[PDB]
Amino acid sequence: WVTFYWHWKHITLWQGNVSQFNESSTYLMGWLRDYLWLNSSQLINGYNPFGMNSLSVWAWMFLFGHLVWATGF
Amino acid sequence: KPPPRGPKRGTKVKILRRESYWYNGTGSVVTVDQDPNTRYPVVVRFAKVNYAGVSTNNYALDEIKEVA
Amino acid sequence: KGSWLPGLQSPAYLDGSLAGDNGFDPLALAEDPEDLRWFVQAELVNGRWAMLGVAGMLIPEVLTKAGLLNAPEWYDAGKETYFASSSTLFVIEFILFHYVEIRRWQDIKNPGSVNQDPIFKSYSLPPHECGYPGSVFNPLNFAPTLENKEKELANGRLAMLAFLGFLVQHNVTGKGPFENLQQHLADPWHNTIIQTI
Amino acid sequence: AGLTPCKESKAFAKREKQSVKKLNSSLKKYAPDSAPALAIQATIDKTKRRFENYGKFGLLCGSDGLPHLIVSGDQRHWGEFITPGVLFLYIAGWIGWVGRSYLIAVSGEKKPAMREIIIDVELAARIIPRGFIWPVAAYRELINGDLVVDDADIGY
Amino acid sequence: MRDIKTYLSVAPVLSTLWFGALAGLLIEINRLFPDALSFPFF
Amino acid sequence: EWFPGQPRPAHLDGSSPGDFGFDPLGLATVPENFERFKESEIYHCRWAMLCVPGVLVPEALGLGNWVKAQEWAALPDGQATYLGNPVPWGNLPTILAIEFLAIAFAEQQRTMEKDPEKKKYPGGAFDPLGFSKDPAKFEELKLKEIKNGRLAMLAFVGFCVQQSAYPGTGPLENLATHLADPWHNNIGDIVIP
Ligand code: CLA
Ligand code: CLA
Ligand SMILES: CC(/C=C/C=C(C)/C=C/[C@@]12O[C@]1(C)C[C@@H](O)CC2(C)C)=C\C=C\C=C(C)\C=C\C=C(C)\C=C\[C@@]12O[C@]1(C)C[C@@H](O)CC2(C)C
Ligand SMILES: CC1=C[C@H](O)CC(C)(C)[C@H]1/C=C/C(C)=C/C=C/C(C)=C/C=C/C=C(C)/C=C/C=C(C)/C=C/C1=C(C)C[C@H](O)CC1(C)C
Repeated sequence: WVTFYWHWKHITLWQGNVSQFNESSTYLMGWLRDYLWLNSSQLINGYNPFGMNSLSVWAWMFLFGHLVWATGF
Repeated sequence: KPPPRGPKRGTKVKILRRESYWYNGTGSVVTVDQDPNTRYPVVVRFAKVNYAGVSTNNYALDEIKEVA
Repeated sequence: KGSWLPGLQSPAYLDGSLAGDNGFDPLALAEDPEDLRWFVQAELVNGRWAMLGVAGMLIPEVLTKAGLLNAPEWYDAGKETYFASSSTLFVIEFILFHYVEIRRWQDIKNPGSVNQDPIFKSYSLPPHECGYPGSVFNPLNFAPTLENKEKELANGRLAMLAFLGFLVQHNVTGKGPFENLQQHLADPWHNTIIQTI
Repeated sequence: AGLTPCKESKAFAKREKQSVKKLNSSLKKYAPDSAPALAIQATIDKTKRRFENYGKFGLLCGSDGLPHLIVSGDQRHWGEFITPGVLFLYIAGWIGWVGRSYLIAVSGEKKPAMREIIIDVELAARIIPRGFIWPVAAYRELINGDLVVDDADIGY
Repeated sequence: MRDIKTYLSVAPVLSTLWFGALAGLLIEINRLFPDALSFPFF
Repeated sequence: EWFPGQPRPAHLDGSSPGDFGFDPLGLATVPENFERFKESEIYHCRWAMLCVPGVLVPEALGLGNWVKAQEWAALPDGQATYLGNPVPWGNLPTILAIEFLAIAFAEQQRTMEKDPEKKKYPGGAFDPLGFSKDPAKFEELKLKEIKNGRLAMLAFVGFCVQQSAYPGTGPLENLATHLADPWHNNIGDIVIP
C-alpha cells in the first residue's frame, strides 16, 4: 500500500499532472483505472505476435510473478 | 466425629489453581470424599462450560477459597 | 398522591414523603436514593431560575408594549449598550458564581459544614434543611411547611415548561411571545404551530 | 489554505452546468409529458436545488469543483463533524447502555442463554426506552464504582 | 398461540422486522432531505 | 483548612507551617519526597520574593523596562546601568563569571550540608542577633514567609501571562491604564471565551 501511494504520487508529479491524482485518487475504481490499468498498458505489450521489445524481460518476469504467487495457494 | 474436611455444601468457591480454565472462578461444591487417601477430593460444578465440554473437575483444599 | 394516571400504581421510589410526589417516573431514573436526592436538588434550582427567567421574559415585554416603559426584548437586550461592556460583567458574574455555587455544592456533599460566613463569627447561620436554606434567605420568617414546597415545585415545573416554550417559539419565529398571544386571540385557528410551517 | 466556498468558485458552476446539460440532452428522447421524462426533469431540478443548498452553508470548496470538509475544530465549519459527531455519539451511547442494562438484568435467571437467543420482548420493551438516561446514569455508576470490576475475570 | 409468540420472539424474525423498520426510516429521511450532506440547522 | 468540608488527607496533619491541608494529587505520600518538596518550596518562594522588587523598583523609578535591563546581552556593545551608572566592569563576561562561580560554588557548599533543617532554614551566621528568640514567633514568621512567597510566585505567574497578553508593557503601566477606566480596560477583551 505504501509503495502504491508513493509511486502513483511521483508518477503523476513527473508528468506535471498531480491534478489527476488529486481528483481521481479518492475512489478505489479510480486507483484500478488511472494507476494500474493505464500504467500497465506499456508493459503487457512487451512482446506480441508482431515481435518483442526491450521491455520483454519485464513482461515475461511480470507474468512469472502472477504464476509463482498463485502456486503459493 | 472425625472432622470431615472441605466445605459443607453449596459453598461458592473461588478457584486458586492457575492451570485450570476457571482460574479466579466462582464454582459450587457438590461433594467431598472424606477418604484421606484421595489427592483431589473436592468436586465443583460451574455455570460456564470449558473447551472440552466438561463442567466439573477435582481439586484439593489448598486451591479453594470458601468465599460467600 | 395524585398519580397522574388513575390506574397505575406508583413505584416504591416516590413514596410521598418528598413534596410533589406523583410517581412520575416512567423510565425509573431515580430508583437509587442518592440520585433521587441529586435530581431533587437539580429540579429545585432549575425551577427557581426558570421562574426568574420566565418573569424576566414576560413582564418586560408587556410593560414595554403598554407604553409605560421602554426596554428591549430579552433576546434584543444583548446587543444593547450599557454602562458596562459584556465581558466585564460576565467575568464578574463568573467569579461571584464560582464562589456561591461551589459553596452550595459543598453543602450538598456535607450537610451542615460551610454554614458560617467565614468572615465574621456571629451573624452566621441557623442550621438548615437541604434544598431549603436558613435565615438570611427567608427574612419574612415564612414557615417552610407543606403546600408551600408543593406550590413552589409545581410553579417551577410549569415555569421550566414555559421557558422551553419561549425559547423554541423564538427559534421558529424570533418575535415577542406576547405578540404571538395577541395574534392567537385574533384567531386561534388561523394562528398556531400549523400555519407557521 | 485558500479553499474558496463554491458560493463564489467557478469549477462548481462548471460541474453543475455539465451535469444538468447531459441530463437535459438525455431528456429530449421521449414525449415531453411521459412519466419517465417527468421523473428525469424532477431529478434535474433536484440536483439543481442540491447545488443551491451547498451554496448556502459556507462549504469551502476545492480547486477542482468539489466540496471539502473542514474538521479542524473551528466551530465555524461545524455542521459537518462536531454536531453530527456528538449526535452519533449520543445514539451509540444510547444503544450501548440499553444493551448492557438488558444483559445485566437478564443475567439473573436459570440459563440466561435461553433469553439471549430468544429475547424477553416484554422486559426488552420496558428496558429499551431508558436511552435518555445513558449519559447521566452510567455517570453515577462510575461515581459509585458500579461500572467496572477489579479481580473477577472468569465465570461471571 | 403463546407458542407462536415465543417463536416470534426468536432473534431472526425480530431482527428482520427491526432492520426493515430502521431501513424504512432511513430511506424516508433521505426522501424528505435529499443528499443531506451538512448539518444546516446550527 | 483551605477547603471547608473536604477532610484533610492522612499525611497533612498540620504539623508543619504552611500546611492548610492542600494536596489533591497526593505527591506527599513519600516522606523523602515531602521533605524535598518543602525544601524546594522554600527555595522557590524565597527566590521569587527577593526577585519581584528587582522588577518593581526599576519599573517605576528612574529605570526603564524590566525586559530591557538585560538588553545589553542581545547586542554586542551592551553594558549594564545602575540607575544611570554604567559601572566600568558591568560588562557581560564578568557578571556571567561571578554568577557561575558564586552561585555554583556557594549553593554546592551549602546544599552538601545535610542537617537537614539547616537547608530549608540556614541560620548559623544568619542568626547571630537571635531573631530565633521566640519559638512562637519562630513558627509564626515561618508561616509568614511561606504565605508571602506563595503570593510572590502567584505574582510572577501574573507578570508572565500579562507581558504575554500585552507585548512589551509594564506592570504598573497596565495597572494605571486599567484603573483609569474600570469597565472596559480589563481581562474581558482578552477572553470572551
Ligand atoms: C407554558 C407552556 C406553553 C404555552 C402557554 C404555549 C403557548 C403557545 N405556543 Mg407553545 N410550546 C411550548 C409551551 C407552551 N406554548 C413548548 C414546551 C414547546 C416545545 C415543544 C412549544 C412549541 C411551540 C411552537 C413550535 C409553536 C408554539 C405556539 C404557541 C402559541 C399558539 C399555540 C400553538 O400553536 O400550539 C402550541 C404548540 C405546542 C407544541 C405547545 C405544546 C405545549 C405542551 C403540550 C405543554 C402545554 C400543555 C398546557 C398544560 C396546555 C396549555 C396551557 C395554557 C392553556 C395556559 C401559543 C401562544 C405557536 C406560535 O407561536 O404561533 C402563534 C408555534 O408555532 N409553541
Ligand atoms: C450493547 C452491547 C455491547 C456493548 C456495550 C459493547 C461494548 C464494547 N465492545 Mg462489543 N460487541 C457486541 C456488543 C456490545 N459491545 C456484540 C454483539 C459483538 C459481536 C458482533 C461485539 C463485538 C466486539 C468486538 C469484536 C470488539 C468489541 C469491543 C468493545 C469495546 C469497545 C467498543 C467497540 O470497539 O465496539 C465496536 C462496535 C461493535 C463491535 C458493534 C457491536 C455492537 C452491537 C451491534 C450491539 C448489540 C446490541 C444488541 C445485541 C441488540 C439488542 C437490543 C436490545 C433490545 C436487547 C466496548 C467495551 C472491542 C474491544 O475489545 O474493546 C476493548 C472489540 O475489539 N465488541
Ligand atoms: C423543561 C426542563 C426539564 C424537563 C424535564 C422533564 C419534564 C423530565 C421528565 C422525566 O424525567 C421524568 C420527570 C420522569 C421520567 O421517567 C420521564 C421523563 C420525561 C424523562 C427544564 C427546564 C429548565 C429551564 C430553566 C432552568 C431555565 C432557566 C432560564 C433562565 C435562568 C433565564 C434566563 C434569562 O431570562 C433571563 C433571566 C434574562 C434574559 O434577558 C436572558 C436569559 C438568560 C435568557
Ligand atoms: C529581580 C529580577 C529583575 C531583573 O531585571 C530580571 C530578573 C533577573 C528576571 C528578576 C528576577 C529574577 C528571579 C530570582 C527570578 C526567579 C523567580 C522564581 C524562583 C520563580 C518561581 C516560581 C514558581 C512557582 C510559581 C511555582 C508554582 C507551583 C505550583 C503552583 C504547584 C502547585 C501544586 C502543588 C503545590 C502540589 C499539588 O498537589 C499540585 C500542584 C497544583 C501542581
